Amino acid sequence: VGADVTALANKIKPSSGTISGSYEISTGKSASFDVDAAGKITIGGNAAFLNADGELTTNDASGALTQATLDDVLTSVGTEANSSVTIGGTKYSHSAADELS
Amino acid sequence: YKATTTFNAASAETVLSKLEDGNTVAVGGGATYTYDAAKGNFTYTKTVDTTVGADVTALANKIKPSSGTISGSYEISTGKSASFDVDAAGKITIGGNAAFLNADGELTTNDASGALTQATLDDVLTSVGTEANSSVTIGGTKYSHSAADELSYTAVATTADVLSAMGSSTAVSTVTLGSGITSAAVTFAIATTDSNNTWVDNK
Amino acid sequence: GELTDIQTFDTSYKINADTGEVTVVGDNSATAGQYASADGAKVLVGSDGKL
Amino acid sequence: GELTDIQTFDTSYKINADTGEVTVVGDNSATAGQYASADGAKVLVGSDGKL
Repeated sequence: VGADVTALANKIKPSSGTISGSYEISTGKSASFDVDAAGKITIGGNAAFLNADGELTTNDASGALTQATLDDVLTSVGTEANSSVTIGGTKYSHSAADELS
Repeated sequence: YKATTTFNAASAETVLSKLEDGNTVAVGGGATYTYDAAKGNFTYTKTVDTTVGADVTALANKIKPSSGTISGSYEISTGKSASFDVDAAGKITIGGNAAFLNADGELTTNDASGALTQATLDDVLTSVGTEANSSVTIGGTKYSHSAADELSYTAVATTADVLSAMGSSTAVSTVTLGSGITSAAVTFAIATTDSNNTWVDNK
Repeated sequence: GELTDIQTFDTSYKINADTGEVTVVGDNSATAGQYASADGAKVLVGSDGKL
Repeated sequence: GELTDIQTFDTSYKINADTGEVTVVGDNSATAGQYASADGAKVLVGSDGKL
């Protein structure tokens, strides 16, 4: 991949391409989330928007530049601008060895 | 014979009898609070004082004692549509997590770390519309500390909760019937067909 | 006899010729918000009332 | 109706507003044991955040 992170995102997607819950989004350093996904990332009783372009932390507080998408999270998490982060939950852990400059 | 009868009248107890528009009170050079008699109650807005340049901590230390104890199920609505459900034992935490804060200038509750996280309550109070957010609030435990303005450290902010307290016109009359240097004022007729009425502060 | 600069609302005399409030309609939901000082209070059609 | 000049100790009325309590961080225990006079009171965080 060069700038086409979508290939990696859509390769990750079929490994968990179903509506599930209790997903673990550990982005940045100490995210440690317990969220749900039904085609859109959300935590119990909230929306869990995405924030901080270049830092890419998932947060329910809007910052006028929020998307709140599972594809956006997967492209962000350790695959665009994060290092040593992982998508846990559902008895797998997609750790990120390298980020996309 | 020329008898000059005086007519000194129009005190608080009679002006409030004919009132539908807004009401206000103000003491000396201090903050001014406004009211509005709606459905037998006055929609008083408890606007926390501003009196600050770069010392933002004053508003936080004024609003903290309003809820200055360990509680839970707090509602943190920052940014635009935050609507969190947060616990606070002196530290801001969401259910089962840590709920850090990051994104200075935008100031969202960053429960996912972004290398510049603090995760504490006083930083939240300074953060939530007190410095760099607009039309945001903290709910939960029956209040909504909305932010009328944000502190650019030159323009001054204020946290406000519309308690709707003080509503009874009987209490309004009593409080305006006796104060310090509080010279109040009422507009109490049609916007086209009214003026303003002040009074002596102390009675 | 018409006051150019003074008008009347449904209740009393006002200096405002037109209220002109702005309503925003949700896309994914049929409900319509308020793009005004209400700022999100859901609008409803009253009993024989306009809205 | 409060006073800044005269404060109250935890059990008494002392003018000295500050006590300078001495706590020791128990190494390998991570518990701030008391050191000043209680000598191992095992300080806990109160409901208001103070020690």
